[PDB]
Formats: sequence, structure tokens, C-alpha cells
Amino acid sequence: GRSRLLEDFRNNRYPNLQLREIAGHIMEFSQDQHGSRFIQLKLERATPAERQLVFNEILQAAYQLMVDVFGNYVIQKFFEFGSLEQKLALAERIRGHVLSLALQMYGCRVIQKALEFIPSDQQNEMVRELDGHVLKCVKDQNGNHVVQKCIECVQPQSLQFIIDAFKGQVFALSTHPYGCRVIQRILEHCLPDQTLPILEELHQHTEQLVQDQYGNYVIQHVLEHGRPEDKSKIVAEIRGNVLVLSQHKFASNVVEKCVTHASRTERAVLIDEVCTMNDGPHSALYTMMKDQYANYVVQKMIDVAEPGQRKIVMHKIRPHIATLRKYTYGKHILAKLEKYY
RNA sequence: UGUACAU
Repeated sequence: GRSRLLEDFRNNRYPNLQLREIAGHIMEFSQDQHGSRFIQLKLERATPAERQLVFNEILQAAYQLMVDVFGNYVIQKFFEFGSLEQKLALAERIRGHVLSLALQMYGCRVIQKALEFIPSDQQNEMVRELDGHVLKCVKDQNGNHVVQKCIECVQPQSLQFIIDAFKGQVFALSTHPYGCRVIQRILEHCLPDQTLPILEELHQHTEQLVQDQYGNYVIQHVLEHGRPEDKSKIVAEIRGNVLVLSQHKFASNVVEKCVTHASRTERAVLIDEVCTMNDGPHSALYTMMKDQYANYVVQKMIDVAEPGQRKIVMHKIRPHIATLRKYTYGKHILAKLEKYY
């Protein structure tokens, strides 16, 4: 049901098509793959009057265009380049529909863009609509990116309804594919009194989390961007378990970020842990230097260890070379010790 | 030689 105008334009029949030569058709073009691209382009170089021409027609049809696979890009354009009046006018069209848009495949894309370009007042009005549906949104493949975007953009003081919805759902959520992403945002952007309760739960479950395909990513975040005190609780939980955890697909990564991001003393106490303590009938370092994952840990110890501790490790390894040569994951550990002596 | 985000 494409107008002859759209058809002809979609078939190279208007190399000089001007913005004003499509008035009456602004929706039609917005829902087309080429039409939508055309509009967006001419819109950058557009005059104030031209841009109003187009706004008149997209405002009229705003919600439809928001949940459209092409229309949404046209709308996002106005949040970026439109005037303050055009932005507030679009955000007003959204009022009432924040949640259904956030769960919508294309709608969430608009929300994310609106959140990034409307004034705090309108941001705060928009976010309020999510209260009551915080976990529905987070566990959703679209919503989760809105929530993520809320945390990045809105005053933290406005996001307490979220922190309150995470109470008792920190672990369950850090083991969620989307949940874990949102936990990271919160840790990055939220206020001290908000991150406290999150970190409380995080610590109570550090053991389970470090071995979880998503959880482990959250612990790594804390070891990379977190407060020293928090780091130490994590490493206090890795300390002693260094051998077992380094042989794990997921947790082996945590152990590297402990070796890497702990204090100078803690770092030295973790490296010594594998050099001393032994494994059943074999030595710890021995087991690790040939394991498919743990071998990476070893190399990461060789790195962050100050020359003193690094000589003892090189020395501790030197005897097992021939065994190392026989195992495939011992190759890159060999590479390192070979460059040494 | 080893793990996660959508038009």
C-alpha cells in the first residue's frame, strides 16, 4: 500500500527530493527503510522551518513511529537535534507509556535516547513510571537496557525505588544474564548508601558467584572499580581456595583479578599460597602449570609479583620443565620462564 | 590455550 510517491522515490525517481516535497507523507517515509534514512539525513542540514514541518507530522503519529522498526530512528533524531520544545513535546507523548515502550523491541531504543537528552525534571518523571515493574524490566531483553540507561543518566537520588527492589534479590540477579549487567551499573553510578546493601549481599554469596557464568563478572567488577575494603573481603574468600578456584572455567578469572588488584601484601600472600601449599601427592604449582585454566593464573602471578617473589616462583617451577614441555597448556608458562633464566 | 548485552 505504498503511495506512488514513496514507490518512485524507492526506485530512484527523485534525486533532488526535498524535505518539503514529502509533506503529507512524513509517516509513510518514516516507516520505510530508505524513507527513514532519507528523512534523518535531510534533517541534519534542515532549516528550523523545515524541521517543524517534519515535527508536525511525527508528533501527530509519535507513538506508532516509536514502536516501528524504522520510525524509531527518526524519533531518536529529534531527541538529539530537535529543539527543547520538540523534546519536551515528545517526552509528553511518552507520558503514560514509559513501561510498555521499555518492554518494546524498538520502543526501548527511543526511551534510552530520550533519557539521554531530556532535562533531569523530565528524566525523573519518566523513571517514576517504572516503579512497580522494576524486576519485570530488569529480567527483560529490552527493559534491561532501559534500566541500565536510567542508572547511567538519572540523578541517583531518583533511583531508590530500584535499590529497594533489589533487597534480597542480589544473588538471584547476579546469576541472571541481564541482571548481572544492571548490578554493574548500580555499582558504578549509585550513592554509597545505595551500593552498601548491594555489596552486603554480594559478599554473603561470593563463593557461589565466582563460579557462576555471570556472577563471576560482577565480582570482577568489584575487584576492578571497588573500594579497597570490599576488594579485601573478596580476596579473603579466594585466599586458601586459590588452587581449586584456579581450575575453574569462570572463577579462574576472578583469581587473576585478585592477583592483579589486591594490595601489595595480599598479592604476595596469594602467590606464596600456591608456592608453598601442596596438592595431595603433587605440588600445587605443578597441578596449575598444566591445567587448561589455572595455567593462566600462574602467568598472571609471574607478572604482578615483585622481582623478589618472582625469582622464588621461577625457581619453584624450574625443576618441572620437562613435565611442562609434555603438557599443552604448559607451553606459555614455559615461554615465560624461558625468557627468564 | 579460557567466559556475558538487544532495531
